[PDB]
Amino acid sequence: AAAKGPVVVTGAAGFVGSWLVRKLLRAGYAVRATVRDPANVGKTKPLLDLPGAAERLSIWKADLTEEGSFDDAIKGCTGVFHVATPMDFESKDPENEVIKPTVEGVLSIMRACKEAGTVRRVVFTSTAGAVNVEERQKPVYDENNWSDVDFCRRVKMTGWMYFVSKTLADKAAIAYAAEHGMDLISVIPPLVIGPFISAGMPPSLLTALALITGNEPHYSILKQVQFVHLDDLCDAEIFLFEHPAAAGRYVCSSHATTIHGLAAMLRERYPEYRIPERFRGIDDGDLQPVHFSSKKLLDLGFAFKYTVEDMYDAAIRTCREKGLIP
Ligand SMILES: NC(=O)c1ccc[n+]([C@@H]2O[C@H](COP(=O)([O-])OP(=O)(O)OC[C@H]3O[C@@H](n4cnc5c(N)ncnc54)[C@H](OP(=O)(O)O)[C@@H]3O)[C@@H](O)[C@H]2O)c1
Ligand SMILES: O=C1c2c(O)cc(O)cc2O[C@H](c2ccc(O)c(O)c2)[C@H]1O
Repeated sequence: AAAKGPVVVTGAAGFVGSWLVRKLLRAGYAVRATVRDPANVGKTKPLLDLPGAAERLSIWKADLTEEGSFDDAIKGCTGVFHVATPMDFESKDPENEVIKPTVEGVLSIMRACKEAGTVRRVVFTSTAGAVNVEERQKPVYDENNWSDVDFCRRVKMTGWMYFVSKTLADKAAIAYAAEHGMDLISVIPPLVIGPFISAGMPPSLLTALALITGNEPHYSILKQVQFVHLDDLCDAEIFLFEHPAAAGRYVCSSHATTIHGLAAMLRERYPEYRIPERFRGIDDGDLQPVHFSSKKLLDLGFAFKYTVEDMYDAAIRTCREKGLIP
């Protein structure tokens, strides 16, 4: 058969984007992978080495801060997977340097998609930080819950600008799509764990593996955390792109637990690494999982393939090669 319609993946050199490019290639797609510097071979080479990239992968230069930088890559495509997002959070002007750029970059992508005229559906990768960041945590969250931007700007917890960046970018994309009759899917992943192709530790694996290492500043994140295997997320993003009935936001979380429960699992399953018994900055006593419901996606027929055990087994190995002690 022929390639299943040219699709674009923004941020293809990244943790999520590189794997989605892989999975889209395996699924029979012609993939137009976007990067800020097609010349940085350290970042681009792992993509070109992917199975099937020689025939159906092409690399394009684009930057969310440069208007029109994406028009060429999008022209003639049937779909666009927006995965790139500004990841700088050591800013002194978070607003004009992280927030507005994130919101203006997604809207420019949406504008490019509408003007291309060939795109049938846009898949925006959101984050759980656009759902459950509020003063009083609920026991269950789904695609109808939205983070409280005002509360984020008020208390300015660690990582506040990213949550607000992504929550506004999510709302912006949805509004633009509704105003212009565009078909937009919004996929909400929690902390993503899985293999990686870069030679640098993905940030989400720093958090996921903070209990084996000693990354105590990451303990607060694991307090009440949800996970998804990177492979399941990328599969779900392809599933949602191909299902004609999909529409709107989708939660893509397959596991919810607490720091205590995770430490328990790692103790029993990895006697080799020493797991702390008391975690700095947590202490206290009663923590109950906060669940992210994926019922909308599962109802459409999607099924998760991997367990949290599968996630760490794969994260360990790809890091045991380099980046972590054995
Ligand atoms: N990993 C998780 O746990 C998780 C959970 C929920 C949602 N997400 C979302 O998944 C998506 C991918 O994130 P990630 O985990 O894979 O982190 P990542 O590896 O840092 O990927 C981010 C990508 O965005 C690109 N990027 C940054 N600024 C850009 C710009 N101005 N123009 C074009 N590209 C730019 C980066 O390319 P450069 O190499 O050139 O900087 C980078 O490849 C994000 O939208 C994230 O919010 C991730
Ligand atoms: O994007 C996300 C993210 C990320 O990209 C990088 C990183 O290092 C940690 C992260 O954690 C976020 C998160 C997970 C579970 C939640 O309950 C929540 O509110 C937020 C996640 O959404």
